[PDB]
This record gives sequence, C-alpha cells and structure tokens, in this order.
Amino acid sequence: LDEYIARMVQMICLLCVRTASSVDIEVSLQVLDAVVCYNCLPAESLPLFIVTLCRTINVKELCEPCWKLMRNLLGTHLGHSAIYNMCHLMEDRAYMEDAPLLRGAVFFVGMALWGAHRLYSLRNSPTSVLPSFYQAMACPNEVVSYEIVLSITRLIKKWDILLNIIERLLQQLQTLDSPELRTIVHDLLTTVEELCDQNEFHGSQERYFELVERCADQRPESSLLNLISYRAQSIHPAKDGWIQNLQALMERFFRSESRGAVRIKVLDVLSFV
Amino acid sequence: GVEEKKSLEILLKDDRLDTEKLCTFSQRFPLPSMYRALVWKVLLGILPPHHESHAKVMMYRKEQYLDVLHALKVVRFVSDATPQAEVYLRMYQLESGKLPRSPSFPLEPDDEVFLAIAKAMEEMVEDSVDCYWITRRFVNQLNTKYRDSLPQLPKAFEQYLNLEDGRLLTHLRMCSAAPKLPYDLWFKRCFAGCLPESSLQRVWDKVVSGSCKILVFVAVEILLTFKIKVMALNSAEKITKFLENIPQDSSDAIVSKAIDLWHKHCG
Amino acid sequence: LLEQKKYLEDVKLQARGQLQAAESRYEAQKRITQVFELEILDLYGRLE
Amino acid sequence: LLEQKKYLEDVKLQARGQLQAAESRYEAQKRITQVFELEILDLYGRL
Repeated sequence: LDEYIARMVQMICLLCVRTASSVDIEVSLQVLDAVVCYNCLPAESLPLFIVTLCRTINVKELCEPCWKLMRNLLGTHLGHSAIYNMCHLMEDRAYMEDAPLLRGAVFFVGMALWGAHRLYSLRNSPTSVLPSFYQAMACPNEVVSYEIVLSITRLIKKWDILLNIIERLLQQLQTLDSPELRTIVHDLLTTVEELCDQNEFHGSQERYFELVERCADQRPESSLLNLISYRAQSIHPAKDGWIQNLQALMERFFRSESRGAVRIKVLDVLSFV
Repeated sequence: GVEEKKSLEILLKDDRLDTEKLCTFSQRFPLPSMYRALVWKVLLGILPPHHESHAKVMMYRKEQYLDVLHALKVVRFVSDATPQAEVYLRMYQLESGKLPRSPSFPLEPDDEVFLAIAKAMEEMVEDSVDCYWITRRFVNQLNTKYRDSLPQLPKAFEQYLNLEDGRLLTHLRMCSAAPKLPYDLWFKRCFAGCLPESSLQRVWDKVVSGSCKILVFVAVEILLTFKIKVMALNSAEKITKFLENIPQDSSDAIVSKAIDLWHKHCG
Repeated sequence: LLEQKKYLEDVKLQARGQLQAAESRYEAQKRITQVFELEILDLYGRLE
Repeated sequence: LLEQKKYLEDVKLQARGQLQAAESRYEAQKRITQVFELEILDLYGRL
C-alpha cells in the first residue's frame, strides 16, 4: 500500500486502518512499526473517520526513539480538526495505570504549550486544558510527572490568573507526590521550578500561595535565599498586631531550624518590629 | 421560654454579635425556629458580628448566587426542570471546582449527603439565598471541622449507649448487626429526611453551633425510643430496615432525651 | 490608651470580615470564568 | 495617643482602598467573564 496515492475511489479504507491499528500493537521494534506508521501517514492525505482509535494507537509510541516521525504525523494531523485534545482528556479515566500512554499523550499535547508551537493556529485555551493534567496526575509515577513538570516549566516561560491557580494546584499535588517517590531528579526540577517562579515573580501576576508552598516544602531542600525572600514576604504583613502569626513564624524558624543565617535574619526582623 | 427569647433578642440587640454567647445559648437551649436561620447565618460565618454590614454581605451573596445560576444556565449543566437540592449540586461542584462534564453523570456519597442536607435545609429555611449559604457552611464545617470525629462515631455511640443501656447493645453483638449499622443518614447526612425536618433543627441548633457527637446521643435516643422494634429483630437487614422505616411520631422526645444524654456524657 | 487600642482591634475585625465577604465573590467569579473556558474548548471540539 | 488616632485614620483609609481595588479586580474579571459568555453564544450561532 506504500504505492498508494492520495486518491480514494474506494471506501474500505476505514477497515484497513482498523487493521493497521489491530496489528501495530505487535510489530517490529524499528522497521515494521516504521511501515505501519508510514501507511498511517497518507491517512491524513485523505478525509478520515472517527479516529479516537488513532489517538489511542498513535500515543504509546513516543517513549521509544521515533520522536520526529510521530511529531510530523501528529502535527500535520492537527489539521481539519481540534477535538484531539478533547478525547485526550477523555482519556483521563480508568487509565491511572497507563504511564506510557499518558506520558506520550501529554508530551504531544505540550505542543499546545509555549515550548514549541508548530501549529500556532488553533484556539490556545490553555486554562481549559490544564486541570486535565491534575486529573492525569491521579496516580504517582516518575516519568509522567517528569514530562509534566518539563512541559509546565516550558509553558511558564512568559496574565490569566486562572492558569496560575490551576498550575499552583498542579505543583501542590507535585510536592504531595514528592515525599513518597523520592527520586533524585524531581527534587531538582521542583526546587528550580520554585526558583524560576521567583524570577518571573516580578511579572508573574500570581498570588501568594507560592510563599505558603515553601511552608509546606519547608524541608531544607528549598534553597536558603528562597527562605530569605520567604521570611521577608511573610513578615511584610505583620505591622501592628497579628502577633500569633509572628510567633508562629518564629517557632518555624528559630526553634525548628538549622541554618543559623536565617535565624539571624528572623531575629533582626523581630528586633526591627 | 419567652424570657429565653428576650435574652436571645438582647444578645442580638448589640451591633457586636458575638458567637460564643449564642454558642452557649444553643448548648443550653434550643432556639426559636423563626430566628433559627438568622443566628445560623451568623453562626456559620455567613454574617459578621456587625449586622449593619450584613446589608453588603447580602449583595455579595445574591451576586455570587445569580452569577453561578446564570453560568450553569449558559453551560446548560442545570435545567429549570430540576429540584432545589439538585439545582444547588451544580453550584457546589462548581464552587468546589470539581464540577463534572456530563450532566447525567452518576453521583457520589458526598453528593447524596449534600443533596439530603439541601432538601432538609430547604424545609428549615424558606429563603433560597439563606439556604445555599447555610448548607454550604454546614457541609463545610462537617468535612473540615468535625470530620475529626465523624469516622469514629459508631464506636463512640456504642460506648455512650453502653453505660446507659447495655441490654440493647448486648443483643446487637449476638445479632451480628453491629458492624453494619449505617448511622451515616443520622450522622453524616444528619437525620436529613428520615426524621421529620419541620421538627429536626432543634438538635441542629447545637450542631451548627458546634455539637458533633450529639447525634450519637440522638442515635442513643433512637435505640431507647424504639427499643422494642429493634429488639423484636435480629438480622442486620431487619435491624437496618427498621432504622430506615422508623416511624415519624416522636422525634421531639428523641431530641429532648438526647439533650440530657449529651449533658450526661459531655456536660 | 487601652480604650483606643480595643477600638482599633474591633475596627480591624469588621473591615477584614466585610472584605473577605467580597473575596468570596472574587473566588466565585474566577470559578465561573474557568468552567466557561472549559466548555468553550469543549464545543470547539464539537464544532466541526 | 495623638499618633495612635492618626494611625487609626490611616488604617481605615487603607482598608477602604484595598476593598475598592479588589472590587475593581472583580469587575475586570467580570468583563472577561461576560466577553467569554458572548463568544460562547457566538459559536452557538453555528447551531
């Protein structure tokens, strides 16, 4: 069928792509898979059918190195439709145990994120697509959250407060997933995420949840200067009263603390007050 | 207790509407039904201790109510051919950000508990705006304030009816009906629907004013008030069905006894 | 002096209460905006 | 005591301004909310 030109005097094409689907689940690891995606290639060179199957079968492939082939296929596939993402997020149920599936799906969707927009033409609507990610994070797994953090960090390189609040909840569940699957990579990505957040902070248009997140992540994993800015913003309110808040901070950073530098800091703050 | 009613209105006379004065008033006295809703609004944070400000709070309430209703209309999640408890479900799930996608989606336990409370709340307070604020704050303080004691309520109920009636407890152990007694309707759903609403907010006075285990005592006072029907049975199915098909005769006396019960174990 | 102190305290309480009151409207409006854009993209999928 | 009275007036003024700022924020949010609602009806204009 590689001989096939995009002309269709026929109709059974939907059945032949059903066959391509049925068979691609088990093919060669580097050639017959190339052939089956190659036969999928001219599908877009023709009008097509309900292809939720095409979604669920052009997804568990991004793991193995074929990135450019699937990238081209899906990029040019995003024409004549947009509902791709819709069924993508409809794939956020009963699938908590499908790490490669969700991995590939959301990594591809990251096209809709600031990293690289090879389509650049569709309705952006990122706030809408976000909480689907919170759902997909219903089960803790390394690589999925990994691509998630990589995609969100790329996106944030830039408004919509809702965008913020959502991704806030996202990284909140992230930090919730940290104390259990204590890998020695996501620690970095998370804390450096806090950092770059503190850098675009000046034009962040975000809320103060950030600071209280440090209180949740008060584990010294977070950098020291992080804690410096933290105590600064946290004392910023205390001006006339709210003493209980002051002394709570005092506890959290004079009794329960190791780095004497921030101890000096909170102490001089108290002195100033 | 008309003198109690005048003491209540003089507690409400000052533009500094404390809650702990009202809290004690509740914990020692059931409230006038006409003024119940009102104090609950201040009991449940819906209104600050300063009544003159409640004017603006009402505007904020009516606004966040019209807004959510109009939105649900726009998205067509809710249809005007729905009930009062059901119409509020779209607003809750939404306000809680967990609004589903299919209007015909199945429901979850919290949904039914919240749905039951809304039906009971509608009977308690005629004002829809007041009811939305009340049910919201009530379910809230359930799941965030008193959820500390909600899972371990049946064991406490056994302990507290134990030293006051072991006869209606000893037979249960033999009955093999203990681990299947679903006090949820009476503890989590808080009697909403099984007992007559029009005569139920008496205990809910102290509840909304912060009585958590009091339902335990009311549960005690459902095994005392209806001992014969439960005793005339053994299997957990007959027991729990009778608990469901409980008559609607003397909830008054049940709550009146649970008053002294809660006074006996707690104070 | 003490009297002025307590006056200040009560006024602070009042103001903060009536403020978080409207903050509820704020939160609700953001939620309404959110679900809106959600269904927006939904029907965008439903469009063609 | 005079300084304390001045401080009370300043705090009352600060409270007034923060309220109005938050309200205006809600208004701005309302403009996007109403604009978003409109575009919804426009696309309804399809069917």
